[PDB]
Amino acid sequence: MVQYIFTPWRNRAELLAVRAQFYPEHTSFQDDEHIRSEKQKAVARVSMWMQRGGCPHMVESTALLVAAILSDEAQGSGAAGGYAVRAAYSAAFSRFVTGLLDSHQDQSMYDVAKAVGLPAAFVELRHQATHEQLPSLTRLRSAARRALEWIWWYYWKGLGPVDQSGWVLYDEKEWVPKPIGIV
Amino acid sequence: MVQYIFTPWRNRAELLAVRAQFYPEHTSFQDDEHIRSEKQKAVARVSMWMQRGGCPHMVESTALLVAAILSDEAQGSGAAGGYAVRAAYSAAFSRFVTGLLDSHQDQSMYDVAKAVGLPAAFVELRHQATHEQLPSLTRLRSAARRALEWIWWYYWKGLGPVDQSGWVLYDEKEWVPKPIGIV
Amino acid sequence: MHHSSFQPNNSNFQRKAGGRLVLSTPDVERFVILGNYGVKVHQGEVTIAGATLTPIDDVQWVHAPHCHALPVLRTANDTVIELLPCPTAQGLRELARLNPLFGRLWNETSDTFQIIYTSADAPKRTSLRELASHPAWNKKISELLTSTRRKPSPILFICGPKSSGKSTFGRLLTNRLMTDRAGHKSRSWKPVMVLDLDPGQPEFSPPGVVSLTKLRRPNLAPPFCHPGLSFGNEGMTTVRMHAIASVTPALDPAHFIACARDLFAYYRRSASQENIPLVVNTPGWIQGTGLDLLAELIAVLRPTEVLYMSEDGPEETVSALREACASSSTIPFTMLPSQPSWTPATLRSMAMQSYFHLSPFGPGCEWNPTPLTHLCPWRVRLAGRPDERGVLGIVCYDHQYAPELVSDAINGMVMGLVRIEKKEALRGLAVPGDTPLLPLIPNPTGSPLSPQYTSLVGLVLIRGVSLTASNPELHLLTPVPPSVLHSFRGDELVLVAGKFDAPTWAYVEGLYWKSNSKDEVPWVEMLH
Amino acid sequence: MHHSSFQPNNSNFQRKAGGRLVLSTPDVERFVILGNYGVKVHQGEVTIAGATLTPIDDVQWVHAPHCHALPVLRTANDTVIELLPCPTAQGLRELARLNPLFGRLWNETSDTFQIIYTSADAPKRTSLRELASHPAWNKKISELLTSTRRKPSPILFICGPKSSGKSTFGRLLTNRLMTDRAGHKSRSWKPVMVLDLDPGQPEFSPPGVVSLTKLRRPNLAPPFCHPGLSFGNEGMTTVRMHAIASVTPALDPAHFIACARDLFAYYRRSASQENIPLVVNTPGWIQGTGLDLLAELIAVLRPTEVLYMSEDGPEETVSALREACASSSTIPFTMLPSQPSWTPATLRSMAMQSYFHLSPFGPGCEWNPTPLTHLCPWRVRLAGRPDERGVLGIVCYDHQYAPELVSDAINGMVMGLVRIEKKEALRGLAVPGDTPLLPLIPNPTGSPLSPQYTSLVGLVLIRGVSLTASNPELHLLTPVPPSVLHSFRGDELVLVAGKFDAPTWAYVEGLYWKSNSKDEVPWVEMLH
Repeated sequence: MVQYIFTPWRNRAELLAVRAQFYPEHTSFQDDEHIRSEKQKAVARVSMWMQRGGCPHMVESTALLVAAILSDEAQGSGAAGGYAVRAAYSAAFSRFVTGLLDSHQDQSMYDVAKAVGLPAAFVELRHQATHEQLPSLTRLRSAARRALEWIWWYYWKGLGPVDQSGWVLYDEKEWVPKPIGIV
Repeated sequence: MVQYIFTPWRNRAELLAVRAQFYPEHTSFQDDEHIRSEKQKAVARVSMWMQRGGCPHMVESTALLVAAILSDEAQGSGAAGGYAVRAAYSAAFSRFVTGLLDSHQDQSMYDVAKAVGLPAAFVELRHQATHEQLPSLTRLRSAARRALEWIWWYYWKGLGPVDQSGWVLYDEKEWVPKPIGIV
Repeated sequence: MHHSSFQPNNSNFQRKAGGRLVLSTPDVERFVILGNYGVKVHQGEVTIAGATLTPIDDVQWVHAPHCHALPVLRTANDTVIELLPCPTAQGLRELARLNPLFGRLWNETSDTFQIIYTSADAPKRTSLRELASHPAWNKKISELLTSTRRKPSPILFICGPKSSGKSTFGRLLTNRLMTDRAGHKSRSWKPVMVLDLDPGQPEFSPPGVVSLTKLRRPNLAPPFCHPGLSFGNEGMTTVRMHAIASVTPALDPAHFIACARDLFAYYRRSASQENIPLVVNTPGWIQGTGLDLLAELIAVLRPTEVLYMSEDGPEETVSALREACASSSTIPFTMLPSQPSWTPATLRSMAMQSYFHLSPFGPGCEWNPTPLTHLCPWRVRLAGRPDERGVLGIVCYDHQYAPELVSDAINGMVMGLVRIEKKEALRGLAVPGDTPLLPLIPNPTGSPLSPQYTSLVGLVLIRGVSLTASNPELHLLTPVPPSVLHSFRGDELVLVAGKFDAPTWAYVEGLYWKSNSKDEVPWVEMLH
Repeated sequence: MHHSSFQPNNSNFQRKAGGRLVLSTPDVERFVILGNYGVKVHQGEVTIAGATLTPIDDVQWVHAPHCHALPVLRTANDTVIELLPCPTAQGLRELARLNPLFGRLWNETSDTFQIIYTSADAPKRTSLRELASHPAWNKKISELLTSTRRKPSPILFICGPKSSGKSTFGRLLTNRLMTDRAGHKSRSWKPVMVLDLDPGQPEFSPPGVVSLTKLRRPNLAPPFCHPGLSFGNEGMTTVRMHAIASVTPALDPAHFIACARDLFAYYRRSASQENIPLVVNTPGWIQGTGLDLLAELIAVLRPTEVLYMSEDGPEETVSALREACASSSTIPFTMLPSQPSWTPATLRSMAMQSYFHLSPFGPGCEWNPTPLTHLCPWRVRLAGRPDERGVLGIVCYDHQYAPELVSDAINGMVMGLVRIEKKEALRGLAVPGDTPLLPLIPNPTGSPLSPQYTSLVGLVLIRGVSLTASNPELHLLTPVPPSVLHSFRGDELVLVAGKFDAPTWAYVEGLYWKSNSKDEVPWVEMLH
């Protein structure tokens, strides 16, 4: 029975829920704040999974992108004073692109990209980011947004439809066997 | 006269000043706020230079690191909710390390590093950041701090000691020749 | 009077008369002249780097700068040629006093033009190259020309990897098309239009600008000798230009294509009447993004013939080109050889500097040897309203800026003077009004002002912002003649500040002058 | 009764008597036995993978798992050997019912141990390897031993790249030192201490833990057959262990070295009295960080002899080692050959699973075949004070957590039960008190609790957090015997949650059992 794939999400409903928070638009002033809050919680949750171990690459990438976007749209004396936002964005793009290219490989960067179907802009943007000069905020912003929609088509949309009394030995007269995790 | 090196800082005093703001400690509640403000201005200024063109690699790196640190120490509803800070840090380390290694090269990564004198930790950290999993916040924080002191010894400390009337043709009877830039 | 050597060829009667040389040749002979001279066939037939001159031909000025490939001259049986000395060239020579890179570019002799022999003349610092051309290139051109005569007015799309030689091919093709005259009363010369979409190393404009040029005479000169054709009999005029404000179309492809569209539009309107062919040369990418741009351009222009100058290029590019080309119903695609120092950086820089020193008025155009620092500047007011101010404001491209920094950032760089035609341009931007601070126009998005309502009126260099608390003003110096600048009110006039590659040469220029002819020059650090 | 084959060797009288085999050999012969058996030389002399047994020798149990290299047995002229069947082995066999990876590890025959011949026995799924040893290895060992006899008690430092074979060398050296007995009334066996600083593939402890072990009998078994020596005649006891909570020392080098220091300290104190040599094997790095660690360790331990098992290793490592080694006044440095399936990942995992099923008490140790899910758990209270609670709290390593998430994060992972000896440990941390929420101990810095005041009392697996609003509690199941757990109040007892590599095997175990013997198992997604 090699048909056993381990995940870090207790069951399925939880994964779907996370999806809902990450993309309110497709799934469905005060209302805007509410949405912002949910996004933050989703990000944190993904962090936990990553530590737990064994998490799909794409999920990690999406978490990173949204995290950056949230930081960019923060009005107050906490807005990452213009030179940090561009860094968060560059980090996310590097991780994301590197993952796809590295995984699907037996060629040159551009050919692998074309094969997978990933627009060339991203590969170029990553290269620029690492080697010579962080890119302009505007470009990064638009790039991130597109990337998110792309990931949607490639991964998310397929995960389903769219609708000393300290220690006491438990009494061996009331215990029942039950799956590790439940109580 | 090939002894002409172009810079993006109008003169020298300006560069030194920037240095002062970037490292208040070596150069010399309200006072803490003041320091924070100065740092921010220094970061922005470096941004401008980078666009202007032709700026020492090290300066850029230092700007990036400080930018990240500032974002991490921001109390309010603008603190980059834990998954962004680690991104800014990773971006800065990647750019910095890549610059040093790429420049001083005719070997393997570790040998070049040892030659330049750069601790091995950084090279490893960068590799981890790009390829497989963003590093833990704690590690990044300590790493950044050390990096800054290192850059100090390597570069900064050497830049000096430590102590239709719209358009009217200007009258050709009062103009004097003077260096491009002054007025 | 019986001259002989190896490299160029023989010759004959070389009569020196009041500065000019009347040389007769009783047989096929090829000469290589290095200098600033003028040709005027007296009896017979001569071919010059792509054109054909016969008795009914006015004088043709030819600049042969030692940098590129010296224009080869070939004479056909029994001819008399009179070589005249170029006058306006004298001005340009002195430009050496303001940049060493302009010193070793011509003849180090006494006169203005010298015939080269094996290696006696043409002194050391060698690589006295020679403009050649594979028999294939010539054969292909021949075919194109003959096809054109029995058809309408074709659009030719030349492209390929950098250094492949697209430039030379373009020069040849253009001259041939224009000058041919082959079978009907010489048909003297059909006007020829050139479209340059290469911000890298442009032709008929300074770096950073795209443009549509109209020629009447055989283009015989490199790009740093007429980068600023007059704006407005009328040998080489300019119809429209657009500011891209970079040295690589890889900072806003959408805008770039939009530009290509508008330019083509005008060509369509004008061409419709009088048969005028078009020669377009594209940038120099062959992979990733660029490849996509090329595909798109081919789709929009619908070129009649596509010429790829590599014959060994990567398989990816060729395949993509063939596909895209095949799609627009059917497009002849061909390949040719290529024949792949001065790196593009320095060349570009020379172009820009030459442009700024262009005098305010096949002969060509005059140059002014006075250093930029001495020239008096244009005082633009910075406190008023949209009708008594001057510059409507400053727009930024691809990057924003905090207010404080802008004063320092703008200072010293190069900007474009874009003229707003229809008010459907600044639609979506807060245009400051009544109002001391630099009236900066916030532009969140970042996209440059659309190309359908804005045109570029020559570049401007800024040499001094002085906001001293009651008379806000900018000191800037331009090459544009007074007439046009005065004929613009103030509302429709905005400055664009992009990359453009900081004009570093300008600062040093003052110093070089002072020392050659025989201290806190901002931005320049003297090592001592 | 006259057996013959190719691979092992000949034999002789094989009398089957009530489960045991008395085999006599009148000449040098080597056997390869695959199974769980027991040796007891009756007359003569035998050598077993590094030890020497003579008439005055108690029974020695030897587990020969088909995974590694089957322990070779060599008999010297005129000997009688009695092979006994291992009893406690029966329990371990059934572990196959809870993980296929434990099924193909022994003899697929009827009995408990079988002699192998050329290939008749030892069935398919081949690579029936054989424990060898280059003559060089043997020669070097011989030298070490003889030097030791005419000196004090040396510390040997073995290291080298992974897969090089450090493991085997260590096994040999240890057995030889202990069992030699060569020249004085057999001196029966001098105790031997082993220091394992390899969190990767440890020996004498589960993954993730560093430790100092004391042996009395020839270690004849792989690492997944005694990973949990008793804690407290007394064949193989454990003195001290430390939790590093990773599978690579590359997450806090400072801590790692500190650990090495404390462990050495104890060895110093004990050794001082009765001459007991020490054998230490280090991790498996040879570049960057690791290389630095090795240099440091060499400095702190001051090894008498350093043995590098590569003979072809990179120049960088050898050079660094020689330098550091040369520095501590003088240290003999040598190189040896190496002889470089089951990837370390699976092996490690098997170690861990075996540890958890270790029963709560020549023979070795017993194993319990009941699945973890069935075992009853330990109910720890989570609402009280530091004297009527149980677990003082939860500390996190190398990473923090927001409060809400922790409940989900901890659940399902493995943690360590660290016992605080001196209150000079939690000095700088807000220890929650009176108080429903999981009493988490905020630890900004991140550095693990110092190694000078805290010791590890065996790992714990968590199978259920139920904070249902009035009786906060944790259901956890451990292998530690009741006695010790009860002999700890509550204040001095903290749980550490690091990496440890999520015990994925545990979940599936329940299912495999149910199906083999013949639905929303969290974390497990069944594809259908």
